[PDB]
Amino acid sequence: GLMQFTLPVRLCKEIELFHFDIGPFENMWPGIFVYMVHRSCGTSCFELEKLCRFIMSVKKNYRRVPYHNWKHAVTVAHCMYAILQNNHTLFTDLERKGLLIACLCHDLDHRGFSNSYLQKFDHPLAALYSTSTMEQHHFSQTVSILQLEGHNIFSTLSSSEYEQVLEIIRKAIIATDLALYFGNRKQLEEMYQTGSLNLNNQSHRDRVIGLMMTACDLCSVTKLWPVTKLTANDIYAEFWAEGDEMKKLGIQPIPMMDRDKKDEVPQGQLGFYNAVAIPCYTTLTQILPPTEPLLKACRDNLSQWEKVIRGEE
Ligand SMILES: Cn1ncc(C(=O)Nc2ccn3cc(-c4ccccc4)nc3n2)c1C(=O)N1CCC1
Ligand SMILES: [Mg+2]
Ligand SMILES: [Zn+2]
Repeated sequence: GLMQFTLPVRLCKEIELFHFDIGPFENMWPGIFVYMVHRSCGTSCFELEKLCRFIMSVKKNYRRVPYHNWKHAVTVAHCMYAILQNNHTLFTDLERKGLLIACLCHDLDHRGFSNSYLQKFDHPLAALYSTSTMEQHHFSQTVSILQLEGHNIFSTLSSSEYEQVLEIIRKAIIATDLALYFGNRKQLEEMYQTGSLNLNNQSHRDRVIGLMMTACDLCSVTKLWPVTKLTANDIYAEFWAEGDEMKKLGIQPIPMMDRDKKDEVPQGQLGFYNAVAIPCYTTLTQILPPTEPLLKACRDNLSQWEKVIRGEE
């Protein structure tokens, strides 16, 4: 009960900042997550025995893929932690509990392939879940882990609080489907500008939590340039593997996934920052002003990709 996690001084300070990198020491990541739950949620939110056993079962069910791995889960949970800490009074006790767990679980059992590859491969998951294929699977896997004996970190919630938290986690994980992001942000953009955005309207909170989930999911683009640049390698390593597997099905993949068109990566990243990342953190910054450092880091990194193209790096 009186057992805090404490981090070394450098981590204790940097962890509060949006651009924190969780480091290459895998065995520190669980403690970093528990640290973040204790400060964000309270030391009483979860039985430490059950949290520790939930965390390690979640770790076991991430695969050794170049990008959609246990490191990504913890990275995405830290971005959510930074947003929650910088927006203290905007979120219910239940939302803080649910969203850190949602981020940790949001890519459970990822195979390193897109929903489109599952559909063209004709994977059994594509027959079980026609849209948001992997994301419905990630929530499925989350519920399964929660139902393992001794792994139910929500056991001390009332029946209705339990149903609400699982509903927050389900919508949160589904929103990480980037196909749903475009319409979600357009709607949030209209609502913000016409002044109809109401955080007491549950349907409105849902859209805002969805944008937060997209923002955390993409948070690789908000780190310092050397972290962003080296993460890009992991991202493209998966894309090019998928491109190879498209060619094995007799389908020319999109250039993003074709390892023969590496040359075009700098222009492809430009399109992604302008079409997805900048709009995402701009709308987020309008709704939640203290998230501005994420938009600022994203712009710095846009400018770094512009420098790569101009041959300057
Ligand atoms: C992980 N994640 N999740 C979704 C996406 C995504 O769609 N990104 C893209 C989108 C469009 N592109 C096209 C080309 C491309 C490359 C070479 C040649 C021709 C075209 N490169 C692109 N990359 C990403 C991503 O890139 N990152 C960075 C942070 C998340
Ligand atoms: Mg995903
Ligand atoms: Zn993800």
